[PDB]
Amino acid sequence: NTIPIGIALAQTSNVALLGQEQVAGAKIAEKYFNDKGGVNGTPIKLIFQDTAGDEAGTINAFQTLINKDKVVGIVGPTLSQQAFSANPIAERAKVPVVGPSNTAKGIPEIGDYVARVSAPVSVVAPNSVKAALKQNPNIKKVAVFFAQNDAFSKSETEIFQQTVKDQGLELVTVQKFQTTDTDFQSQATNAINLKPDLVIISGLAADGGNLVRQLRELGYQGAIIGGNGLNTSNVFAVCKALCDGVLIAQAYSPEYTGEINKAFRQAYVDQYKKEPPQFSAQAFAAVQVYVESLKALDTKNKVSKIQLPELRTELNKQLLTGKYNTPLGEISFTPIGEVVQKDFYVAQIKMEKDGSQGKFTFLK
Ligand SMILES: CC[C@H](C)C(=O)C(=O)O
Ligand SMILES: [Mg+2]
Repeated sequence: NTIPIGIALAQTSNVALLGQEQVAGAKIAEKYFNDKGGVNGTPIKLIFQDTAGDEAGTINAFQTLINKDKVVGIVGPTLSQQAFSANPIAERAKVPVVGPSNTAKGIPEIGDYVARVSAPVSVVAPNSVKAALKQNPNIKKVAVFFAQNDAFSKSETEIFQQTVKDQGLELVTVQKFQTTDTDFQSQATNAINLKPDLVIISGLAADGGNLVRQLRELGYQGAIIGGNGLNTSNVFAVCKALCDGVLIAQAYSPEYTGEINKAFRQAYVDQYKKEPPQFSAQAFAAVQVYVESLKALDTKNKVSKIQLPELRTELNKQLLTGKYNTPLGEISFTPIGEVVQKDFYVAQIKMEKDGSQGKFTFLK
């Protein structure tokens, strides 16, 4: 007998360029927590249902997890674009959802059953602009690009644009693209003709990486910031050596000295031979929230004796009150499910000259 927790992430489609890291983090959490006895001796069982890359797939995944798999709660989905469409299904059904990577404005406000462990664009993104200005105090002109079909990208670009304004910089253009585009020659050239000193990109991984590469090919030599959708080594394959120097804000640091991070990092590094990415740590934290909440609930109200609808409602109520020492640091929730998290960072892509290997270097 086990306690089923649903994992609804993009395991297929180009969105899996981000989802792959989350699956890895979730599996690490499953072993970590089950090795400690699961929920007071009862193991958890992660049940994975692929959302693919769109809203319909996420709705189907959620409905399958809720109705067929009988899960006590869901971790997911990968994208805010998917969450805005699918989370209301879980809200209506009174099934908790914890978002591992949904950073758009308005996610926790979807309802009383929606929380997130992923710090939002408003708190994460401005730091990368400040980092760019530290490395080059003479930045004056900024070109901004965003994916106009993606909810997160639209939310993120608004924060980047406001930050540019607040730092006293000139916004020379805002260019739009679609996440499904591969060619950005017209937008890139339009921007390059305005002689920007800094370029900011809000997109996802494949699109973001292709845009970075094309900007460099077209002769752009200035600074580049990528938003959260570019925050994966899976962009290295796409831009290769031309990824070098891209700044991306982080809501996680491998070097964070919390005991559970040391354990998580060690487990990740031993397996994957590189530092754990943000998305992996955030997915781990989402699973942790469920395990620790299930433990606290079970101690007060033995879960094996609670029928599923009440179990879900009590689990939701419990998780919102909890304090968690996670790889992300000490986190908690506001009464509407917003994450409370103190520390943020900025990392910079460092490519080896041959372009076949790279890493994220954290700025001090
Ligand atoms: C995977 C992270 C994703 C791009 C995000 O931040 C969001 O959709 O809100
Ligand atoms: Mg909420």
